[PDB]
Amino acid sequence: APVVGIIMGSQSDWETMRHADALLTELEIPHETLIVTAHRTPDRLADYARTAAERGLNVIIAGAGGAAHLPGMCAAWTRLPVLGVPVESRALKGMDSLLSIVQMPGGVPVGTLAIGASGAKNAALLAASILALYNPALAARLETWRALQTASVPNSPI
Amino acid sequence: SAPVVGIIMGSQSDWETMRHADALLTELEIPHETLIVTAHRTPDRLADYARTAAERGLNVIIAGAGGAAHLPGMCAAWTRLPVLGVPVESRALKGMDSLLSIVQMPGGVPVGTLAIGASGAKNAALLAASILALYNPALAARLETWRALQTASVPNSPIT
Amino acid sequence: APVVGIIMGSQSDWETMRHADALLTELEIPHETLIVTAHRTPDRLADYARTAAERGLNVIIAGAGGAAHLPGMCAAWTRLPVLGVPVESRALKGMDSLLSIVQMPGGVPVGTLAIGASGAKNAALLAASILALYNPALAARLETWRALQTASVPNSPI
Amino acid sequence: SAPVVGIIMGSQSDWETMRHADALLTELEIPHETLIVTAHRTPDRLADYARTAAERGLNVIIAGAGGAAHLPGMCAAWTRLPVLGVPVESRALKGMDSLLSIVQMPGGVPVGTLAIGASGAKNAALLAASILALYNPALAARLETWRALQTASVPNSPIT
Amino acid sequence: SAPVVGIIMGSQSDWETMRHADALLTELEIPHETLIVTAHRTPDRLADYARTAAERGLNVIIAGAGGAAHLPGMCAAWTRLPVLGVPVESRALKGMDSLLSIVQMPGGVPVGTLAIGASGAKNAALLAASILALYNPALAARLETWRALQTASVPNSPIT
Amino acid sequence: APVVGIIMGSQSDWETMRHADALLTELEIPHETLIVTAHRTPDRLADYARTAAERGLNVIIAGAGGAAHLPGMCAAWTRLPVLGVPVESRALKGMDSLLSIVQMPGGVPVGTLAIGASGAKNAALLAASILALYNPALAARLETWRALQTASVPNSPI
Amino acid sequence: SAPVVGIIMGSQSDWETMRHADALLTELEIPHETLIVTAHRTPDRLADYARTAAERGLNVIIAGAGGAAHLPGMCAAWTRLPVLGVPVESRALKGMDSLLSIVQMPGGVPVGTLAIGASGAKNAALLAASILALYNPALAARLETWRALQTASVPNSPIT
Amino acid sequence: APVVGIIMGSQSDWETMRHADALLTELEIPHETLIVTAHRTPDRLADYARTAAERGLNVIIAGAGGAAHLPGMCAAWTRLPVLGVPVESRALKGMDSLLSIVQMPGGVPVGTLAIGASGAKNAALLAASILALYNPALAARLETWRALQTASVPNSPI
Repeated sequence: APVVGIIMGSQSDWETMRHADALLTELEIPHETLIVTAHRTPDRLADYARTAAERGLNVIIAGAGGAAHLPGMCAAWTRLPVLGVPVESRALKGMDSLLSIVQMPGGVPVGTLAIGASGAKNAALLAASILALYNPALAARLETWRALQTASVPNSPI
Repeated sequence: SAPVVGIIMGSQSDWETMRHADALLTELEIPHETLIVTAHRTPDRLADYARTAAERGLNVIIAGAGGAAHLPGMCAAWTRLPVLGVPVESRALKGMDSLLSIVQMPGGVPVGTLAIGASGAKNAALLAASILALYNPALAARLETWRALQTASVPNSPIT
Repeated sequence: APVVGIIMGSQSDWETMRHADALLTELEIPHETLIVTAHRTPDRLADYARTAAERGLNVIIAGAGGAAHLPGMCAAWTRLPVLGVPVESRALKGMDSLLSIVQMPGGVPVGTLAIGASGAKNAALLAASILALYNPALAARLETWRALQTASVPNSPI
Repeated sequence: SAPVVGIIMGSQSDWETMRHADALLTELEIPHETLIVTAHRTPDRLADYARTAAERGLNVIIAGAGGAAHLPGMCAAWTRLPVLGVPVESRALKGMDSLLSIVQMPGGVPVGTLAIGASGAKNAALLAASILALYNPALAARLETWRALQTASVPNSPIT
Repeated sequence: SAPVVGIIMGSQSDWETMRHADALLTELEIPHETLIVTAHRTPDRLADYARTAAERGLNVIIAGAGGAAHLPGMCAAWTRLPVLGVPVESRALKGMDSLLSIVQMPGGVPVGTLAIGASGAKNAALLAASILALYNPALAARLETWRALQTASVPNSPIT
Repeated sequence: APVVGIIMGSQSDWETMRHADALLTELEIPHETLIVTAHRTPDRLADYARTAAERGLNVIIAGAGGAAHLPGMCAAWTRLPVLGVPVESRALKGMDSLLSIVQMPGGVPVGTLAIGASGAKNAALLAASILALYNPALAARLETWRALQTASVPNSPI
Repeated sequence: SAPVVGIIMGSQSDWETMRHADALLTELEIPHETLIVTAHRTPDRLADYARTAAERGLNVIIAGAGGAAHLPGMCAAWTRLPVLGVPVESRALKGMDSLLSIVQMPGGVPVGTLAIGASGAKNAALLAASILALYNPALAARLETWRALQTASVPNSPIT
Repeated sequence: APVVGIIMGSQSDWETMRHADALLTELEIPHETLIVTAHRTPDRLADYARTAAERGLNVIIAGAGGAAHLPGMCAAWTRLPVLGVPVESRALKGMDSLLSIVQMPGGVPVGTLAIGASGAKNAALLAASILALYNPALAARLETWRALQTASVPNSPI
């Protein structure tokens, strides 16, 4: 049963959000990966977010670009931690994505990651760090992952 | 006297801006309602408001919000009515976050966006009036008079 | 007889504004699609805007980029609703387009849509939503269009 | 004493900025007129002003506006005279909307743009003077004297 | 009563912002510590704090900084715990430098970033609470009550 | 003898400044086109600007990108009108170019045109409009040029 | 007591910022001169100052300017000495024009750029001190002591 | 023995930082070129910076992109002058790089150069100008380098 949900507004976002999916798979974290759009399927979004906790989800990772409302509206309907990935937009390079996700008024948080692929990977890692607080086997796998990241850095450029 | 325009905003702090929309609709004698609806703290209230707007007889919705401003966009997701968005000026980013959060809607769900701040609130009311005037001759006459007086009221030179 | 006018400053804008044209055609809304430039044909613009209402136009959709003055000057000469599409510019990616269209001082409104193709499509949809207020057959077609948009969203990425 | 420069602005609020252009033309003894012309509220007034400027004997137009600042650009569309644009500082976006709305003219219709705010108004007057000085020897002499005094007036060190 | 959240900031000037995180953790009865740790002036203090956080029993770190804001990112480099970052508003660039310095972490080392300023500090505390509530039923109940009261406290219309 | 000088900091700027050169040629305005860099040939710049008037130049058009100082420093050394063209830079797309040219403190003006090719063309046109004030034959050719620009705009997109 | 650092600025208004560089050099007992040199109003003064700096015994130049800030860059064009640039905060664009005008030097002519405003002025002095300390042991000792006291002066927690 | 250290966070930065390496080689300045990342090898960074002076380094040139912390954290651990090169990032074109490097609060300086290749070249030149203060042979070679830069500028575009 999934403990993280990865959701995104459209197929075009998958180029970005696949990096989150891959990282959860590497760390062997059960998850579901779905399309949910705030603007085109608002009722789907409401149902998804409001039932997330009772379905056993622990963390939601949401990616969107442009006027990016998916993470914020997800957080409006759930008490679960919601992590937001600004997807790079064509004209404004994800600056619109970033501001529309991170600038949540007080009371309804979205933990926001970097624009683009880096943010998708880091949303998965941040989700893993949250789950590791109460899953010792995963905490060990995450320690190994971070140790390998550090150890594998070369000493000089090629 | 049933409302044909709804003015909605996320907070009392938004009223400082949205009051200009309210005043202009009153000036033009357009029946309206003015409410607080917040996308993030009352999302079910927003869904209900937007999805029943047409059946309640609303023709246009004017929505104002600042920061990560999601109220206009989520309103438009739930209604076929035209939704006009007013970016409310934010403290740190001067409404640039408000503007981009509102205007940059992906294709399929429009929000007609006006200027940051009081100017945008006034123009949202005027744009709503222009829409209503298409099928209300008396209002069309009031609006043309309003625009004509605006033009006639412009002085020819500045006061030193 | 056209009830929406789509106008743009140059042939290069057509790559963007064709999305508005296509959407009005899909919804079977009679329209005209023309080149009118604020800076190179200002008298053409004045004549077009000031006679729009008496020609039977209900809404004008205007696209321009850079120092984008076409929507604002159109609105100066007509009481019809004017919708503005910021066309993506080469250097500043339509940020100049966006600010020069949306930041109208109070008294003369332009309802502004997103930079680029999305904005062109949405200007046509917003025009349709305006016309639907007093055209029941169109209102039904627009409802169908929005219902299909919502219903056709897949549940997961490929 | 017929004007050779026209200073135009959209509103009385612009005068706080454009007064610096007016003062500098007066200092240099350049005959000018100072008027309010708004692109959006008096578009026919603007068309008439711009299209008759050359025949009225104007040589240069200095135009100031803020926000979606269209006055300089639309002026240039209707005249062959050089048009200089002053971006007036706006409240929310600090004149960045003013600047981009003025300077980013597509090829074919120029506006020579100066700095945001009072500095730009002063420099628009000085640039106009530089243009006129090309075919007015007395003014050329006054302008060179003005620039020379500017340079000579710079102190060698700051006051603590 | 041992702390499970650490709130850290680079300077006393940051406290004006970070106090909102501290207040909210107290409201929700979450044991925490509040400290000054600066990335640039006490880098060894930061390394020691971050690398011992987990063994000291901390579950979440909330870090605030402005300008070239490196404290959250360098904290995350030294710990496996979730690190939440609060961009503190800077004088010249209004926290845009703070925001980009914090949120734009390269892949491999996450910082969950909140809004510029007081809103972000409040939300960092709430996000930390949401994380802790996953494995603390009493806190989960307090947090749901908190969110429910927030929603219920929203008025239906503005005060004119 | 040249009455307009077109100067630029490097060969890479020519892709942009060639549009100014072409326009002056079309209008049959005698000009010179040169490389002068503020940062690498500062003494060349000082000599060029300070002798411009006595050499018979009427207007200088200066293009530069990045920290773009060429127009401003030219204006510091001459009483002639100086027109500045922000050249599009690789990273910041000429926003650095634009701000470093247009934001001249009061006392030393640079008339600034748009980023890129449009600005180069318009600097040449603005120079022509200045010269036309006291050259009737050129004024007529410029009127013809502007009339053709206006007249040649098509009525609809292809 | 001959100066080894020159602090230059375009205007008296810049002194509010550049005074912080002056104070720090004095604290560290580094002989210096503090002058007004403007790129646009005294370009020959600037050329002479920069091109004679090395022969006059200067080792480092600290230059501050705002807006279209050309003083640091043009200084570096005329000298082989290291030139450090301080972006002075501008009214409209908050020093973003100052920053980009200074830091974005094309390859071949460097300006080492510091933060917008007072922080940058202080750091320009400290960076100059770091450069001089490479070949002055007494100053190297004073600078290490200065940095050590900075670190030791950081409190462990904020004052509520 | 190296007197300048060039460090960067990853292999992808080498495309940029190679310009610094080439310039130091041209001026015959002994240097070392290494990978050190603030976020993935923070202990490596601490050791590198804190021992730099005693190893005989005089200047450190550090390049990083995105949330770019490498130069600032290097400066935190050394009294040596640290020069920072903002590497161009994919989405925000190095504006994030630039602000996260240059906006150091008072007390810990980083001398910042332009975004990208230009900044890498100039960091090497600025390092050379620092070293030239107390190395006469290098000072002469740097004078020659700058003289050739100035002298080799063509008089007109091709």
